[PDB]
Amino acid sequence: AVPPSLRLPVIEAAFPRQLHPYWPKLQETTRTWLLEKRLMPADKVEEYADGLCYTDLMAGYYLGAPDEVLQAIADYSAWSFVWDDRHDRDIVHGRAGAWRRLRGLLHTALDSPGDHLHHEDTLVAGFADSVRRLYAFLPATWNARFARHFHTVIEAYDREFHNRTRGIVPGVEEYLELRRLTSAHWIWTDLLEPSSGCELPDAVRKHPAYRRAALLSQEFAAWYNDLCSLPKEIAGDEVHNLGISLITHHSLTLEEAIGEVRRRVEECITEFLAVERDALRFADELADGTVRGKELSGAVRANVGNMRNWFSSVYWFHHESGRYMVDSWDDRSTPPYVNN
Ligand SMILES: CC[N+](CC)(CC)Cc1ccccc1
Ligand SMILES: [Mg+2]
Ligand SMILES: [Mg+2]
Ligand SMILES: [Mg+2]
Repeated sequence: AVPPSLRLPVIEAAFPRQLHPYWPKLQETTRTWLLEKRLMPADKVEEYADGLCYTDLMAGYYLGAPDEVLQAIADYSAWSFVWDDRHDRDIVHGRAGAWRRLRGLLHTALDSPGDHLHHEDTLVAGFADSVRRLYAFLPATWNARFARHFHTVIEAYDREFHNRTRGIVPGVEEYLELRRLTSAHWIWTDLLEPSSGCELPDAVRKHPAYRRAALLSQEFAAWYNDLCSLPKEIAGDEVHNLGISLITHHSLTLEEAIGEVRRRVEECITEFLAVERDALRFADELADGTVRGKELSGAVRANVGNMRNWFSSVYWFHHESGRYMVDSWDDRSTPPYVNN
């Protein structure tokens, strides 16, 4: 029963959830990976990992992915949550040097992951293992695009480190631009391609309908995270959230800000419904009778179908995951699943 302020009747009615058939094995295999890579302590893995629903989030998204592709995506996604937690803890504890060194290591590992599989920082080693596996599915040109995108993500996290240590809340437009990077919009968009087995040509993935559908799926995911994660973030002195920027820069009340974020999220849905018609028409057009055309058509159709699945997977994840259940914590500023 979704809280009334967070409920989206259009998602519930018109975006039925899907779940990949590999999910049961995925749940246990990513938990074992978090344990074996020492990304969380064993007692915290046992108590909290399944309840965090990280594998459920990806298995509701990349439908049709080969099992090995889904496994690498799920491990990387769980890694990305643990990295968000490390970044938060380094900010809270004023560990500017530790963050700077981790930032530099991630840039280097991203370009040479095999070299870093046994690094002394288990967070770097776990990153490198997941990225090396993601780099084994498609040509080097896709790997280079993933790396270009993630270098940009790392730098967006560095900007957040400086904003939070200096007390700065970004302006609304500044925030919206930063949030496309901190939520990793273009990484999730890149990962559609190994999931459907095809690196798309620039001419296809930059088609305006593919681009706009991809963008709106990610804006929904990030802004719905902002809507649902606002309480945990206020409690933890996090400043990065569309609602916080609106309160600060536009002088809205909390209630006014939550309503404006919710309206922005609802508009993403109905803008997506419009452009989805065009992106599926484009998938139809690619099927021109040729073998290549059929391949590209099926890949675009699968990817646009997963851009739609992201809406329902992200919506339910925020009500199922222990990650956001701040009311259940003894110390609302310190989630129990982080290493403090
Ligand atoms: C910290 C996790 N994330 C990606 C999973 C940062 C890249 C933001 C996010 C959280 C939840 C749903 C959508 C995005
Ligand atoms: Mg966070
Ligand atoms: Mg973050
Ligand atoms: Mg958030």
